[PDB]
Amino acid sequence: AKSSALFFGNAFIVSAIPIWLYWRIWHMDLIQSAVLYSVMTLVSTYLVAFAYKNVKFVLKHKVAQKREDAVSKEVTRKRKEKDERILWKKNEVADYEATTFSIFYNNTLFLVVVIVASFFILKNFNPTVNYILSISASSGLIALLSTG
Amino acid sequence: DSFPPEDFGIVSGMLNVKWDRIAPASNVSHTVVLRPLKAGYFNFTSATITYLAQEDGPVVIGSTSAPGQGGILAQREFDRRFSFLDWAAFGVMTLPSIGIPLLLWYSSKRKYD
Amino acid sequence: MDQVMQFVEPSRQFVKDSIRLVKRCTKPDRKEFQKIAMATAIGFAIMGFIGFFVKLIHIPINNIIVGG
Amino acid sequence: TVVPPQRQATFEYSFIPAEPMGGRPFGLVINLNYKDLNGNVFQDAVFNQTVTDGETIFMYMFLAGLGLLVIVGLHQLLESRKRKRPIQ
Amino acid sequence: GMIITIGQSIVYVMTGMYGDPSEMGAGICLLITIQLFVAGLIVLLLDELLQKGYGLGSGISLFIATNICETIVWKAFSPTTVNTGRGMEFEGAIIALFHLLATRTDKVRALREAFYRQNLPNLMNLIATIFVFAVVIYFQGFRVDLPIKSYNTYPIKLFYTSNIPIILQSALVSNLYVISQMLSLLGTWSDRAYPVGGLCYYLSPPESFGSVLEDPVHAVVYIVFMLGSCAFFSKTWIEVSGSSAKDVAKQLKEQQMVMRGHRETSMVHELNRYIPTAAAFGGLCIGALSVLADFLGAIGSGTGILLAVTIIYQYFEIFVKEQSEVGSM
Repeated sequence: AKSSALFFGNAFIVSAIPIWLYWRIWHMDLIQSAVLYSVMTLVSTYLVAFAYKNVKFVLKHKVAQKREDAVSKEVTRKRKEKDERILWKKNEVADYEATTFSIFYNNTLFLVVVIVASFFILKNFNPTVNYILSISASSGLIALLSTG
Repeated sequence: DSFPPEDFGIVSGMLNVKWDRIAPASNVSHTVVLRPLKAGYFNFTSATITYLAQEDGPVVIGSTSAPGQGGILAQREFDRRFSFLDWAAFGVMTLPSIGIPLLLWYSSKRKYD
Repeated sequence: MDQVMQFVEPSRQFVKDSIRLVKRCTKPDRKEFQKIAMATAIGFAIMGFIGFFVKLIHIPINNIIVGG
Repeated sequence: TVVPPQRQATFEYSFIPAEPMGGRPFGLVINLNYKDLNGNVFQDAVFNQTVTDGETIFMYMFLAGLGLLVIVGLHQLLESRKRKRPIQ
Repeated sequence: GMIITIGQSIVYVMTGMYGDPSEMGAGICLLITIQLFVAGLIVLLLDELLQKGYGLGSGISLFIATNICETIVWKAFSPTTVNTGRGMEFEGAIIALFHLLATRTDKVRALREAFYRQNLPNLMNLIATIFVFAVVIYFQGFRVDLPIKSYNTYPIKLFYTSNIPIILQSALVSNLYVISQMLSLLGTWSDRAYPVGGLCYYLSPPESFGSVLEDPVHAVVYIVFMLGSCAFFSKTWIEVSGSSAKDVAKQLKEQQMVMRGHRETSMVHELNRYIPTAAAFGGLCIGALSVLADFLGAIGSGTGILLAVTIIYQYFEIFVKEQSEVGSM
């Protein structure tokens, strides 16, 4: 559970990237818009990190279900005296890649949502409305999708 | 005289030009390059033309067509509507978000697959 | 989640079971289709041909009132 | 536009003849409506004379010959069968 | 019906649909009375003779279908004269070719003629129409069957679901449109009047290919109600047909006929699987075809073909039975 610090160290990143094009093509005022940016990033980091945990927690078992036979093979190739290696390593063996895919997929999911909203729906809308609706919808919808 | 120097800088050309003679069935084209210094609505009024229809004749005064009222877009608004290379630079800026997990996931898979 | 799926389940079942049923039920007919094929055009044309000629009495009879 | 006495004005006008007007003669009438300061309306017929997608080609005329490719294939697989009524 | 027709006739006579209400003469009211009363009642008694099997069933069906035969195909070849404002042109789109050939070297432009003519329009519409006419027979001929017991089977009717609805589905939209126009954000209209603003304009059917090119997004709104009525609002036609499970069951009990395999009684649950599912491709896709044709521009056909060619099918199977009596004999 204490590993959540990494999730907090990851969920915020993507939330702020679009500021470049917004300042370049939407020409947003970074001073006035900082009020919107801070809230958007904070909410995104909160729910997205929670989603990271949920996805990995919900699916980590499958990793062992698939490859535990191979991991056991290499563990032995290297019953009480034998099982300890299972607790020390095997559980993390499944966990380690489970996290990597969970975060990877979540980040991959986020990008298209903002692209579609900003440059295919909110094309015809105020840059203020463009950023507001695009980012707010992305955060809320993606978090709900993660609960799917 | 429709373009006051306080609102338009002359980059090239002249608002005032004289030609000694224009032959019959001939034409002359003049081009002026200005630079608007302020955004807003501007009325492109007609220019005045004076000429002699005959030697020692009376000066005939004519007017050009008037393009009418045009909008001068603010540079920020023009860029907002029509701003290319921004995406060229932006594309790379998005990569770092997934650098670590992207490499680690497959590295672990290969070590176990 | 599944309560949200409840909205999906009628759509999925009705479409998928309908298509299964349709294909299991109404197997092709192509050769007899060829037997009807020519008659389709023949009957369409000849029954249209009825009106296609019957109209020709009436245009000029309209002249009795109109074509003055 | 007010035109003072002994002065001239020049006006640019532009129009687009409709696409279906290709190949036809039309009477072009260009009228200039002007009035004096007294409100008398005058009209001058400055001109009153009689003046004389590749998707269209692609989407059938070209492609019919590719439907014919299906036909050439199937006409092989049908009519090559006609080699089974020779006689001893 | 007889009295409802008379009421309508009186209402438009009072309107004076053609003619001021007295100055042409009151005797034309008597004229219109006799005209419509006689016409309609005789027509009905025709349909009755046919249903009485001196013919075959409905006449009025066949009649309107024959009207469709004319109003479509007549335009292919009718040599009657038209003028653009150019000179001598013809109604029958096709045969113009032979005179163009005597007129112009410009064969490419003579062919483009097949794609141009905007009124009594160009052949390309006819070609689309022909293709639709040909295709639909594939769909309509399909049918499915169940064994029946006192080597014999009941044919499960299929596109019978298609027969009824589209009349209503088109009518309701058209009429609510008309209503909103007459009563007047909801809707505003340009000159055939057409919508150009309000919800009804976002709702309007994008029949023009220009409508395709100007905006694709609009078309979804039209699809949403037009198709969705076929998807869901149709479902109630179980009562209109009178063919829910406990209706068809009653009918078959009157027939006193039962399937192999399982009980008459549980046959309700047996047939239930087939009963709602018949509404799918049996009905809605005929609407999808209709709109396909109409927006391709098949002349008047997205109403007509649907019924007319189905009636051709019925007449074909009758023709098969009788003339096959000839062919067997």
